[PDB]
Amino acid sequence: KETAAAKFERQHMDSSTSPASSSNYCNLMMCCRNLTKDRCKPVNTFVHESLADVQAVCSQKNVACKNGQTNCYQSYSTMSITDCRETGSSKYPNCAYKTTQANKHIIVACEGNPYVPVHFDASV
Amino acid sequence: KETAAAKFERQHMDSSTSSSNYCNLMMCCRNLTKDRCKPVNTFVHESLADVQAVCSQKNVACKNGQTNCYQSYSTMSITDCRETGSSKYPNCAYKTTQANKHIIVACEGNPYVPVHFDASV
Ligand SMILES: OC[C@H]1O[C@H](O[C@H]2O[C@H](CO)[C@@H](O)[C@H](O)[C@H]2O)[C@H](O)[C@@H](O)[C@@H]1O
Repeated sequence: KETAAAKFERQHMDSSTSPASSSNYCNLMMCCRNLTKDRCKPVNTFVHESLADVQAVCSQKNVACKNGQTNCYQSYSTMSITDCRETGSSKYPNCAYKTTQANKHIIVACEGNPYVPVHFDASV
Repeated sequence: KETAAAKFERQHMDSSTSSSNYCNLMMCCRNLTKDRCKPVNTFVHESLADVQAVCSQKNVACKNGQTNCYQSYSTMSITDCRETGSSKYPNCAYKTTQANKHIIVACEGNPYVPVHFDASV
Protein backbone atom coordinates (compact mmCIF):
# COMPACT_ATOMS: atom_id res chain seq x y z
CA LYS A 1 0.00 0.00 0.00
CA GLU A 2 1.52 3.34 -0.84
CA THR A 3 3.02 5.00 2.20
CA ALA A 4 2.11 8.53 3.21
CA ALA A 5 5.75 9.54 2.47
CA ALA A 6 5.65 7.98 -1.05
CA LYS A 7 2.26 9.62 -1.73
CA PHE A 8 3.87 13.06 -0.87
CA GLU A 9 6.82 12.33 -3.25
CA ARG A 10 4.39 11.30 -6.03
CA GLN A 11 2.14 14.38 -5.54
CA HIS A 12 4.75 17.00 -4.92
CA MET A 13 8.35 16.15 -5.82
CA ASP A 14 9.81 16.88 -9.22
CA SER A 15 13.49 17.93 -8.68
CA SER A 16 14.82 19.82 -11.70
CA THR A 17 17.49 18.28 -13.89
CA SER A 18 20.51 20.46 -14.62
CA PRO A 19 19.41 21.51 -18.18
CA ALA A 20 15.95 22.36 -16.85
CA SER A 21 17.30 24.31 -13.84
CA SER A 22 16.79 28.02 -13.53
CA SER A 23 20.52 28.43 -13.38
CA ASN A 24 20.49 27.75 -17.13
CA TYR A 25 17.73 30.20 -17.98
CA CYS A 26 20.19 32.83 -19.24
CA ASN A 27 22.26 30.55 -21.36
CA LEU A 28 19.02 29.59 -23.21
CA MET A 29 17.38 32.98 -23.47
CA MET A 30 20.50 34.94 -24.46
CA CYS A 31 20.86 32.47 -27.39
CA CYS A 32 17.14 32.24 -28.35
CA ARG A 33 16.73 35.98 -28.37
CA ASN A 34 19.77 36.34 -30.64
CA LEU A 35 21.93 38.26 -28.23
CA THR A 36 25.01 35.90 -28.76
CA LYS A 37 25.01 35.80 -32.53
CA ASP A 38 27.97 38.03 -33.34
CA ARG A 39 29.58 38.18 -29.91
CA CYS A 40 28.48 37.58 -26.32
CA LYS A 41 26.40 40.48 -24.95
CA PRO A 42 28.04 41.09 -21.53
CA VAL A 43 24.96 41.70 -19.42
CA ASN A 44 21.25 41.68 -20.07
CA THR A 45 18.06 41.89 -18.15
CA PHE A 46 14.70 40.11 -18.84
CA VAL A 47 11.44 41.49 -17.35
CA HIS A 48 8.74 39.11 -16.36
CA GLU A 49 5.91 41.58 -15.76
CA SER A 50 3.29 42.11 -18.46
CA LEU A 51 4.05 44.26 -21.49
CA ALA A 52 1.36 46.62 -20.28
CA ASP A 53 3.16 47.10 -16.95
CA VAL A 54 6.49 47.67 -18.71
CA GLN A 55 5.09 50.10 -21.30
CA ALA A 56 3.43 51.98 -18.43
CA VAL A 57 6.87 52.90 -17.06
CA CYS A 58 7.20 55.52 -19.79
CA SER A 59 4.73 57.61 -17.85
CA GLN A 60 6.22 57.01 -14.41
CA LYS A 61 9.28 58.60 -12.69
CA ASN A 62 11.45 60.66 -15.13
CA VAL A 63 15.12 60.15 -14.22
CA ALA A 64 18.36 60.88 -16.01
CA CYS A 65 19.62 58.20 -18.48
CA LYS A 66 23.22 56.87 -18.08
CA ASN A 67 24.06 58.41 -21.50
CA GLY A 68 22.81 61.88 -20.54
CA GLN A 69 19.48 62.07 -22.21
CA THR A 70 16.31 62.83 -20.27
CA ASN A 71 13.90 60.31 -21.80
CA CYS A 72 14.44 57.72 -19.12
CA TYR A 73 11.81 56.56 -16.65
CA GLN A 74 12.02 54.53 -13.44
CA SER A 75 9.10 52.28 -12.45
CA TYR A 76 7.35 53.39 -9.26
CA SER A 77 7.58 49.78 -7.92
CA THR A 78 9.80 46.82 -8.18
CA MET A 79 9.31 44.26 -10.95
CA SER A 80 10.16 40.61 -11.32
CA ILE A 81 13.33 40.42 -13.47
CA THR A 82 16.18 38.08 -14.26
CA ASP A 83 19.69 39.44 -14.65
CA CYS A 84 22.18 37.57 -17.01
CA ARG A 85 25.93 38.28 -16.64
CA GLU A 86 28.61 36.65 -18.71
CA THR A 87 30.78 34.09 -16.75
CA GLY A 88 34.53 34.46 -16.61
CA SER A 89 35.06 31.41 -18.81
CA SER A 90 32.53 32.62 -21.38
CA LYS A 91 34.01 32.82 -24.85
CA TYR A 92 32.14 33.54 -28.13
CA PRO A 93 30.56 31.52 -29.71
CA ASN A 94 30.30 29.41 -26.46
CA CYS A 95 28.70 32.21 -24.47
CA ALA A 96 27.91 31.42 -20.83
CA TYR A 97 25.95 33.32 -18.24
CA LYS A 98 25.18 33.37 -14.57
CA THR A 99 21.42 33.82 -13.90
CA THR A 100 20.10 35.93 -10.96
CA GLN A 101 16.34 36.35 -10.36
CA ALA A 102 15.41 39.52 -8.52
CA ASN A 103 12.81 42.06 -7.73
CA LYS A 104 13.85 45.60 -8.70
CA HIS A 105 12.67 48.89 -10.09
CA ILE A 106 13.56 49.16 -13.75
CA ILE A 107 14.71 52.15 -15.67
CA VAL A 108 14.02 52.26 -19.48
CA ALA A 109 14.37 54.96 -22.16
CA CYS A 110 11.24 55.67 -24.15
CA GLU A 111 10.62 57.04 -27.57
CA GLY A 112 8.11 57.27 -30.26
CA ASN A 113 4.38 57.67 -30.77
CA PRO A 114 3.16 55.79 -28.80
CA TYR A 115 5.90 56.59 -26.30
CA VAL A 116 7.21 53.13 -25.41
CA PRO A 117 10.40 51.46 -24.14
CA VAL A 118 13.20 51.31 -26.57
CA HIS A 119 16.33 50.71 -24.29
CA PHE A 120 16.75 49.06 -20.95
CA ASP A 121 18.98 51.39 -18.88
CA ALA A 122 19.25 49.87 -15.45
CA SER A 123 17.67 47.84 -12.63
CA VAL A 124 17.72 49.21 -9.06
CA LYS B 1 13.69 46.48 -40.36
CA GLU B 2 12.73 45.46 -36.74
CA THR B 3 11.38 48.52 -34.89
CA ALA B 4 13.09 49.91 -31.81
CA ALA B 5 10.08 48.86 -29.72
CA ALA B 6 10.29 45.32 -31.12
CA LYS B 7 14.00 45.09 -30.42
CA PHE B 8 13.28 46.05 -26.80
CA GLU B 9 10.68 43.30 -26.54
CA ARG B 10 13.03 40.70 -28.02
CA GLN B 11 15.96 41.75 -25.83
CA HIS B 12 14.13 42.34 -22.59
CA MET B 13 10.60 40.99 -22.29
CA ASP B 14 9.69 37.51 -20.97
CA SER B 15 6.24 38.12 -19.45
CA SER B 16 5.14 35.28 -17.21
CA THR B 17 1.40 35.68 -17.48
CA SER B 18 -0.19 35.17 -20.91
CA SER B 19 6.32 25.57 -18.53
CA SER B 20 2.79 26.15 -19.95
CA ASN B 21 1.72 22.40 -20.48
CA TYR B 22 3.89 21.22 -17.51
CA CYS B 23 0.91 20.91 -15.14
CA ASN B 24 -1.27 19.26 -17.70
CA LEU B 25 1.13 16.50 -18.17
CA MET B 26 2.51 16.18 -14.56
CA MET B 27 -0.95 15.99 -13.08
CA CYS B 28 -1.83 13.09 -15.35
CA CYS B 29 1.56 11.27 -15.04
CA ARG B 30 1.42 11.40 -11.22
CA ASN B 31 -2.07 9.98 -11.30
CA LEU B 32 -3.79 13.12 -10.01
CA THR B 33 -6.41 13.08 -12.74
CA LYS B 34 -7.50 9.45 -12.63
CA ASP B 35 -11.14 9.54 -11.51
CA ARG B 36 -11.60 13.30 -11.40
CA CYS B 37 -9.43 16.38 -11.89
CA LYS B 38 -7.54 17.31 -8.66
CA PRO B 39 -8.29 21.10 -8.47
CA VAL B 40 -4.93 22.39 -7.27
CA ASN B 41 -1.46 20.98 -6.70
CA THR B 42 2.05 22.21 -6.09
CA PHE B 43 5.34 20.55 -7.28
CA VAL B 44 8.68 21.29 -5.60
CA HIS B 45 11.84 21.47 -7.69
CA GLU B 46 14.57 21.22 -5.12
CA SER B 47 16.31 17.94 -4.35
CA LEU B 48 14.52 15.36 -2.22
CA ALA B 49 17.17 15.76 0.44
CA ASP B 50 16.63 19.49 0.62
CA VAL B 51 12.81 19.00 0.97
CA GLN B 52 13.15 16.33 3.62
CA ALA B 53 15.52 18.63 5.60
CA VAL B 54 12.58 21.04 6.09
CA CYS B 55 11.32 18.60 8.73
CA SER B 56 14.03 19.92 10.98
CA GLN B 57 13.67 23.61 10.06
CA LYS B 58 11.16 26.15 11.43
CA ASN B 59 8.37 24.34 13.43
CA VAL B 60 5.02 26.08 12.88
CA ALA B 61 1.33 25.38 13.22
CA CYS B 62 -0.42 23.77 10.28
CA LYS B 63 -3.52 25.40 8.93
CA ASN B 64 -5.59 22.76 10.75
CA GLY B 65 -3.84 23.30 14.13
CA GLN B 66 -1.42 20.42 14.05
CA THR B 67 1.90 21.16 15.57
CA ASN B 68 3.93 19.00 13.17
CA CYS B 69 4.30 21.47 10.33
CA TYR B 70 7.67 22.91 9.28
CA GLN B 71 8.46 25.95 7.13
CA SER B 72 11.66 25.99 4.97
CA TYR B 73 14.26 28.47 6.10
CA SER B 74 14.95 29.29 2.48
CA THR B 75 12.71 29.86 -0.47
CA MET B 76 12.33 27.00 -2.90
CA SER B 77 11.53 26.67 -6.58
CA ILE B 78 7.97 25.35 -6.96
CA THR B 79 5.25 25.25 -9.54
CA ASP B 80 1.55 25.76 -8.66
CA CYS B 81 -1.11 23.92 -10.79
CA ARG B 82 -4.71 25.18 -10.86
CA GLU B 83 -7.56 23.82 -12.97
CA THR B 84 -8.74 26.24 -15.60
CA GLY B 85 -12.40 27.05 -16.23
CA SER B 86 -12.45 24.86 -19.42
CA SER B 87 -11.16 21.87 -17.48
CA LYS B 88 -13.51 18.93 -17.37
CA TYR B 89 -12.75 15.26 -16.67
CA PRO B 90 -11.49 13.30 -18.55
CA ASN B 91 -9.97 16.32 -20.30
CA CYS B 92 -8.42 17.97 -17.28
CA ALA B 93 -6.60 21.31 -17.98
CA TYR B 94 -4.37 23.34 -15.71
CA LYS B 95 -2.67 26.71 -15.53
CA THR B 96 1.02 26.47 -14.59
CA THR B 97 2.61 29.11 -12.36
CA GLN B 98 6.29 29.08 -11.29
CA ALA B 99 7.30 30.73 -7.97
CA ASN B 100 10.08 30.88 -5.40
CA LYS B 101 8.61 30.67 -1.98
CA HIS B 102 9.01 29.12 1.42
CA ILE B 103 7.12 25.87 1.77
CA ILE B 104 5.29 24.44 4.74
CA VAL B 105 4.87 20.67 5.12
CA ALA B 106 3.57 18.40 7.85
CA CYS B 107 6.01 15.66 8.81
CA GLU B 108 5.57 12.28 10.39
CA GLY B 109 7.22 9.02 10.70
CA ASN B 110 10.49 7.35 11.33
CA PRO B 111 12.55 8.75 9.55
CA TYR B 112 10.56 12.04 10.02
CA VAL B 113 9.65 13.10 6.48
CA PRO B 114 7.03 15.14 4.70
CA VAL B 115 3.59 13.63 4.33
CA HIS B 116 1.47 16.61 3.51
CA PHE B 117 1.99 19.93 1.63
CA ASP B 118 0.36 22.60 3.70
CA ALA B 119 1.23 25.96 2.09
CA SER B 120 3.69 28.13 0.36
CA VAL B 121 4.42 31.60 1.76
O1 LIG C 1 -1.84 20.22 -2.53
C1 LIG C 1 -1.05 21.37 -2.86
C2 LIG C 1 -1.71 22.58 -2.19
O2 LIG C 1 -1.53 22.37 -0.78
C3 LIG C 1 -2.16 23.35 0.07
O3 LIG C 1 -3.57 23.46 -0.21
C4 LIG C 1 -4.26 22.28 0.22
O4 LIG C 1 -4.11 22.02 1.63
C5 LIG C 1 -4.53 23.12 2.45
C6 LIG C 1 -4.27 22.70 3.89
O5 LIG C 1 -4.95 21.47 4.15
C7 LIG C 1 -6.02 23.34 2.26
O6 LIG C 1 -6.47 24.43 3.10
C8 LIG C 1 -6.27 23.62 0.78
O7 LIG C 1 -7.68 23.71 0.54
C9 LIG C 1 -5.74 22.47 -0.05
O8 LIG C 1 -5.93 22.78 -1.44
C10 LIG C 1 -1.50 24.68 -0.25
O9 LIG C 1 -2.13 25.71 0.54
C11 LIG C 1 -1.62 24.98 -1.73
O10 LIG C 1 -0.95 26.22 -2.01
C12 LIG C 1 -1.01 23.87 -2.59
O11 LIG C 1 -1.21 24.12 -3.99
